[PDB]
Amino acid sequence: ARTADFRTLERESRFINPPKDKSAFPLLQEAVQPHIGSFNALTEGPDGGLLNLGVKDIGEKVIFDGKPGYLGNKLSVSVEQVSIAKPMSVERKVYPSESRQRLTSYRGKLLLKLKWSVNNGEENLFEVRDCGGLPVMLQSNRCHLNKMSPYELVQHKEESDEIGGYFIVNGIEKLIRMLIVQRRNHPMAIIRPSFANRGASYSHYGIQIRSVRPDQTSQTNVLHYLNDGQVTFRFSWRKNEYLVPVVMILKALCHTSDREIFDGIIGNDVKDSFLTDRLELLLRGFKKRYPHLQNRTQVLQYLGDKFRVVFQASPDQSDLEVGQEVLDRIVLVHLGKDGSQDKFRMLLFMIRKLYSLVAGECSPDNPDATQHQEVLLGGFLYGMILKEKIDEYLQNIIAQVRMDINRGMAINFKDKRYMSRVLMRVNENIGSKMQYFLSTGNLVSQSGLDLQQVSGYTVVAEKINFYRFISHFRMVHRGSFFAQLKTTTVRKLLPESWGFLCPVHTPDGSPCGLLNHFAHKCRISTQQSDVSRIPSILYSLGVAPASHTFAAGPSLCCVQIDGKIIGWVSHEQGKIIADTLRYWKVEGKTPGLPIDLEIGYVPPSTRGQYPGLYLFGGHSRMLRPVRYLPLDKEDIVGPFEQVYMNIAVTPQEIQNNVHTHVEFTPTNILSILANLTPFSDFNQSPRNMYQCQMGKQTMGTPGVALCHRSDNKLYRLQTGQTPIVKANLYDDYGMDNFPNGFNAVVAVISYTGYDMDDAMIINKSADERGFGYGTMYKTEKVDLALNRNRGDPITQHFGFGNDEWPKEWLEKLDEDGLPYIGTYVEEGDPICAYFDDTLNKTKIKTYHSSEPAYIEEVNLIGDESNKFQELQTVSIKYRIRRTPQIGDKFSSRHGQKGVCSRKWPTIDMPFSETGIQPDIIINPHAFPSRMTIGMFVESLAGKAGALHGIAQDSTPWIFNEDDTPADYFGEQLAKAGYNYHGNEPMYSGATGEELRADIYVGVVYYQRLRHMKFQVRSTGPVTMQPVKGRKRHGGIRVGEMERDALIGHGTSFLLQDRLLNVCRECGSTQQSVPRIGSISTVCCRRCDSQIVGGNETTTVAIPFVLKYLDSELSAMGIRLRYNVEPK
Amino acid sequence: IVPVRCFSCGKVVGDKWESYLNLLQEDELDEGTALSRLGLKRYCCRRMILTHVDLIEKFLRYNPLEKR
Amino acid sequence: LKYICAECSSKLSLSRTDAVRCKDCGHRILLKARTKRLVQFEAR
RNA sequence: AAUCGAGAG
Ligand SMILES: [Zn+2]
Ligand SMILES: [Zn+2]
Ligand SMILES: [Zn+2]
Repeated sequence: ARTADFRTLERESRFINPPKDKSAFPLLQEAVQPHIGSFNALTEGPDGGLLNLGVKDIGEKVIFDGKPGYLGNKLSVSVEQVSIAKPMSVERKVYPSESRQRLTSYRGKLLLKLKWSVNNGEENLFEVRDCGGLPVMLQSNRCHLNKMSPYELVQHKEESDEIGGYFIVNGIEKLIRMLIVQRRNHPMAIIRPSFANRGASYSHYGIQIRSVRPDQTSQTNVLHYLNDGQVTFRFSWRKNEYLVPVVMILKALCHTSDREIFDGIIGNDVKDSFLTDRLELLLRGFKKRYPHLQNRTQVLQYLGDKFRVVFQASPDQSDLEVGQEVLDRIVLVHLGKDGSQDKFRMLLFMIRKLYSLVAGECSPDNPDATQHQEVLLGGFLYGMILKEKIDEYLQNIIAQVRMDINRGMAINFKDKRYMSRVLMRVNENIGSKMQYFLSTGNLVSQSGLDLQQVSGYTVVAEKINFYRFISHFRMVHRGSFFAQLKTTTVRKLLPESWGFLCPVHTPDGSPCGLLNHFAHKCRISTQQSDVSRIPSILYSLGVAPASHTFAAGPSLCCVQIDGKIIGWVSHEQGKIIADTLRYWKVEGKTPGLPIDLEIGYVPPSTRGQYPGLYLFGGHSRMLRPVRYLPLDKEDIVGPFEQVYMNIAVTPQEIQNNVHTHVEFTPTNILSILANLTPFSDFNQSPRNMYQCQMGKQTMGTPGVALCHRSDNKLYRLQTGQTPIVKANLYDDYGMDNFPNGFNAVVAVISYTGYDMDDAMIINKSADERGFGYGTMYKTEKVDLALNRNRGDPITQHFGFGNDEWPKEWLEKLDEDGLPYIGTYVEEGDPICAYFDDTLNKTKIKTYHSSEPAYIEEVNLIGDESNKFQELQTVSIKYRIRRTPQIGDKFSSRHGQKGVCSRKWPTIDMPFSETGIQPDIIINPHAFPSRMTIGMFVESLAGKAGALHGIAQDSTPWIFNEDDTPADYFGEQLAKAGYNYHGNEPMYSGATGEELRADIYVGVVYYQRLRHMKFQVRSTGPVTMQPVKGRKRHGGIRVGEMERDALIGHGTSFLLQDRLLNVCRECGSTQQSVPRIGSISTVCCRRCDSQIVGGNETTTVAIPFVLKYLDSELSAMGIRLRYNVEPK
Repeated sequence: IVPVRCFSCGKVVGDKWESYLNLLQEDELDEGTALSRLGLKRYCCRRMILTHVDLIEKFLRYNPLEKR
Repeated sequence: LKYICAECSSKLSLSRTDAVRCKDCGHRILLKARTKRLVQFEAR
C-alpha cells in the first residue's frame, strides 16, 4: 500500500517504554562499530588483544651491574600483561555522566605487571605496578555500559539510545579522528621528485611498503633507485633515517649465494639485457665495495657494529646478535620473526618491480588513490601510543638505574626494597599523559609511528545537532600536512572512491576535498581474519610453491597473502584462481576463507599496473557489501578489489558477461546525512554539499538527557516534527528520536519585495504562535581553588554574612549558598557570593555576559579525593531563549539558506482561497541560479502528504523519467481536489484583490541555524588606540584598504577623522614640571628660566602612537631630524 | 509539547493530540480518516497533528526528583 | 531542606561541612532544588 | 598577552 509511514504508534510506544531487549534500529550500532571494534580488539583478541602482544614484543631492555670479561648482573626488565579497571572506589562502580556533571575525566585504571630478571632465569621478581588511569571509551569493553538494554541506559541517566566512541576527558567528550594512510603489506611504486632531490644520482623512482607488525605497528621501508645503477634500501629508526645498500640486506637475511639472487630477480629472462646488466652492476658494486664481508655471519657482525648506538644496543650484545635483531625488527616487519626466508623472498620481488618501474613495464601507483589508501582506526592509534609510552617508561627506569650506578653506587639488583626505591623515583602517570594526549592532540613519541602529522588527532566532537554528532564518527582525514599543501590534484574526487567515501558530504572552504566521510553501510574490519588455512587451500589449486621453483617478473602472476609470497602461476590460471576463490568465499561451507576477504587480481596490462594475484586478510581495510550475481548472496568488496570488478549500479542495467555484482539499494554509496536530503538527484551538487554542511550547523535536538549534560553550548530546539517528505532510512536510522526543523507552509512568491538575493520573510503571527523557539543552554565552572594549592585551605568560601555587604543582592543572590534556580539574570547580576577572610569580607561574581538569561540548573561538584573541605566548586547552567528575530538564518534541506528579512504582519500577508496564510516566503528568483528542483518537489509532495495524511518518501533513484515525481504527486493532488501543479490561487493582503497568477504554495521542511553580532562604541576602553573585541566594548580597525578607499575618494578630512580625532629647538620629550606656584614649563634636557634645559616647546597636534614610536627609536638608538614646523 | 495553536491558521489543536492517539490506536483507522473525524480540513492545521514528535515521553523519564 | 541528592534523590541540608556526603548515598554530587519564589513573566 | 581549534562573511 503506502510507500512510507510515520509509525506514530511505534514511536510513542518506544518513547514511553524503552526496550529491555536488543535496541531498535541496529544500523546506528553498526555505524559507530569501527571505534568500538578497535577498542575491543585492543584487549579482546585471541591472545591479550593487541596490548598484550605489543607489550610482549616491546623488547628486553637490559642494563648491567658494575660488579668486578664479566661486568656484573643484568636487569632484563620486561612486561607481562596489561589489565582492565573500569570502576572507581569499599569498591563501587562508576557510570558515565559522572565527570560529566563533575566536569572531569571518565578514566579507568591501568594495571601493569613487569619482570626483574637479574639474569637468565635465576631471580624473577614479578610485581603489579599500575600506572595512573586510562581514559576508557564509552560503550566499549572497558565501560560499565558495555552491553546494556536501552531501558537500563535510561535508568542510568543515559540517553535512551546512546552510542559513542568519544572519550570523556575534563567533561569535554573528545574523540580520536580517523586517519587514512598507505596500505599494510603491499609494495607500491612512487615517482615523486623528492626521491631524486634526496641527493645526487637519486632518481624519481622507488618502491615503498608500509609494513605493520602483528600489533599494528607501522614501519616504512623505501627502496630509492640511484642513477648510477645501484639500489639503496632506506628505512628510519627513532626520529632520524639510516640508509644501507640493498644487496647487503639480501645477503644478511639468509645464507644464500649471488646466482640464487640472479634467479630471484630474473627468472627465465636471461635474454633480457637491461635487467641483466643492471643486476651485474649491482653485484659487482657490492663485491668491490665490501670484499671482506664474505661470510653471512661476517655481514651480520658488520651490520651489528654499524648499528650499535643506532638501536640503543646493550654493551653485552654480540655483533651477530645485534645484526640479527635489527634485520628482524626494522625490515619487512610484517613477516615477523623466523620469516627471514620469506623476507629474502619479498625483496627479490620488490626489486624486480623497481626495475620494472625503471624500464617502464609497470605504471606507478597513486599514493592518494583509494586503491592503495587505508584507514587506521582510533583504537589502533590508542594502542600504538600506549605501547610507545610503556616502552618509554621501561627506558626511563633503565635510565634511573643508570644514574644510580653512575652516582649512587648503592645497588643490589636483587632487593625488593631496591626495586621500590627505583620505582618510587620514576613517573607512573601513563594514564595522565594519555589524558593529555586526548586533550591536546599533540603527539609526542620517539619512533614517530611512521606517521606524518604532529599536532592534532582529537576533535572536540561537539553535539550541536545529532547530525553533526553522528557525523563526527564517520569523518576520515587525509592529513594536516596535506592541508598545508597547496596542490589541487590531491583534492580530486577519484572514481576509485566509489562505494566507500561519500561523493557529496564534504565541508566547503579551506578543508574542502580533505574531510571525506565514509558512505553509510561501509564497515571497517577491525579484526584479523582466519588467514591460517588460506595458503593450504591455495596450494590445492594449480600453483607452485614460492621456494621449489624460481620465477619472477610481471610475466608471471605472483600470488601472496598479506605480504607473504607463496606462489607463482600464469595470468590465465591466476584469473581462474581468483574466480574460484570468489566462488568459495561467497558460497560459504569452507572452514577458511572469511567472507570479508579482500582479494584483488590485477590482470597483465600493457604498460599498466604491476600484475599478480593478491589476498588481504587485513586488520583495518575498508569493506563494502554488494550482491553477487552467480549466487545472489551478500558479498564484501574492498577498494583495491573493486577497481577490476564489473559492478552494476542497478539490477536493471546488468548486461551480459560484463557484470558479476550489483550493489543493491544504490543509495548505499552515500553519507548518512546525504541520504537524509530529499530528492538529492534533482538538485545541484554544490547545493547538496551546502545542505550537508548546513545540516551540521542546525539548531538541533542534542538529546533528551539534557537535564544533566553540563556543557558549554547546546542549542536546543523546543519543538520539532518529522518530515512529511522524509527520505526512507530516516526512520531506519532512528533519526526520528532526534527530530529537528519544522514543516512550514512555504509559498514560492515574490510578493513583499524584501527578499531578492536570499532573504526570506516569516509570518509574524506564525512566529508569535512559536514557529521556532530554539533555546541556548550554557554552563560555566565557578570555583575558588584555582589558586589554592594542596596543603593551603583558602580563607574564602561560599556564602556571605557578618559583613556590611551591599543590600539588594538578595534579589536573586538570595540564599545561604547560591542564587535561586528560577531567576532572570541581567548583566552584572550577582552570580554567586563567597565570603572571604583574606579581605575579611564577602565578594561576588558578576554575570559578565551579553544577553540576560535564566538559571536552568545549579549543581554541586565534590572533589574526587576525600577533600571534604567546604566544596569550593560549583557548576551552573544558563538558559537562553532564542526567539527568531530578523536576520536569523533559516534554511531548507537543499542549501537554500537565507535570513529572516522581516516579520511580515499576518493581515498584510497574502492569503489563499482556503484562508491559510503562508508562514515562510521565499523569492522565486533564487531557483534559476541555485537550480534546486528538489525544493519544488518537496513542496509538492509535502502538500500531497499533508492532505492525504500519508508520509511521502524521498529516496534518490526511485523515479525514472517515465515515473516523473511531478506527475506522481500531481495525481495525488488532483485526486485530493487541489491544483495539479500546486498553483493555489491567492489574494493579496493589502489591496485584497486576486493576484495575477496562481501562487506555488506547499509544505517543506525548514531548519533553523545558530548563526544569530551587532557592536557599537563611542568612548571607553583603549598605544592609546581602542581595544580589540566585540565583547570587550572595542572598536573596529580601519584597514589599509579602508585607508586607500579614503584616499581614492580624495576625502582628506574624512581620512583624518578616521585616523585621528613638541621640542621646538631639538625637533625630536620633557616638560611640565611646575615647582611651587608657577605654571607648568619646559625643562627639556635634550635642549629656573631654562635650567641646563631649554624653554622652547609648545603644544602640537599629533597621534599618540608617535610618542611610543619615539621612545622605541630612542631605545633603538636611532634619531632623525624631525623638522618641527614653526609657529 | 503539542503545539497549542495552529502556526499558520490558528485553529486550536492542543486538545486534539490525545483524541488523535485514541482514534488511531483504539479504533483501527488511517491518519487521513483520523484527522477527518477529528475535524481538521486545511493542511495548515493537519500538520501539527500528523507530524509531531512527542518528545516529552522520552524527554521526561529522566526525572531528578524520583528514585530510579 | 534543599540540595537534592541527584543519585538517591533525597532532600537534605548542609552544615558548612561534608557537602559531598549524601547521608543515604555519599555521592559527591549534589543538585539544588527550586523553591517557592515569585517569578514575573511575559506570556509573549 | 600569545598559540591552537571551530568557524562566518
Ligand atoms: Zn630640546
Ligand atoms: Zn490552521
Ligand atoms: Zn543519595
